[PDB]
Amino acid sequence: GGARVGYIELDLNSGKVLESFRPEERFPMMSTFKVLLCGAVLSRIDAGQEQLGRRIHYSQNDLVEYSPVTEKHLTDGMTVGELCSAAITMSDNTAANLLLTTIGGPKELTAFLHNMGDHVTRLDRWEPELNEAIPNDERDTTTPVAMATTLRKLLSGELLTLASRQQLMDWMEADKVAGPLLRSVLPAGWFIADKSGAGEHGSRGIIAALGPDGKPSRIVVIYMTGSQATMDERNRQIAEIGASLIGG
Repeated sequence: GGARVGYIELDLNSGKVLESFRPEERFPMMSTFKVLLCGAVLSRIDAGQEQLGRRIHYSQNDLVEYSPVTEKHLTDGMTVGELCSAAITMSDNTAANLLLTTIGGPKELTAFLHNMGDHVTRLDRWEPELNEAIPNDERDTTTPVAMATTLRKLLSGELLTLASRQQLMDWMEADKVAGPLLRSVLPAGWFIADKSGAGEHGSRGIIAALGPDGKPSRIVVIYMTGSQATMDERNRQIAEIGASLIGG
């Protein structure tokens, strides 16, 4: 439906690319960036520059649209760990902004990425503006291969400590708001750890570590933008691309 689609699948062990389509074209990251964000936070924790338990007190004025978890803790605040859980598992937008604030914002997330060897992925804006997805706008974009390689480094490389690696995987495993995507076509008993995104201009995307027997063995990154299709159809389209990668 006019969609520009890009995807890649990696073997998690070897890092070998198994299949790709437009892997080096830029797509709006949308909420998929929230995994990289918590990656940067976990890296700071590893370095002793941040604590998982540090409580962040925020006010009504910090709340942006779609903050299902953060809107419930204006009185007592939330820990860095809780915010990352909210950002990843619920796609909480205020949580994402609060975490960006802790690391120094989008430029620092981008710097984090640069420093781990990702010179492609860039965050420029905050929630909700980063979801604008203006055609050919390079702000807040990644490529399928850059995202997949970065996800793989975060989840299986020695970039994060064992504890942080597993914490990041655990948050993604607990994703609550990606049901109509890869989860809808996954065989029973399969492990999936994912993060989805939706943006303007018919943009939709998902990043995932997944595999049979309750263990991940594959990285899958799928982005689309420019789609004329309804949300249900966009969901099915990603799901179908995913089912093809998992199957074939």
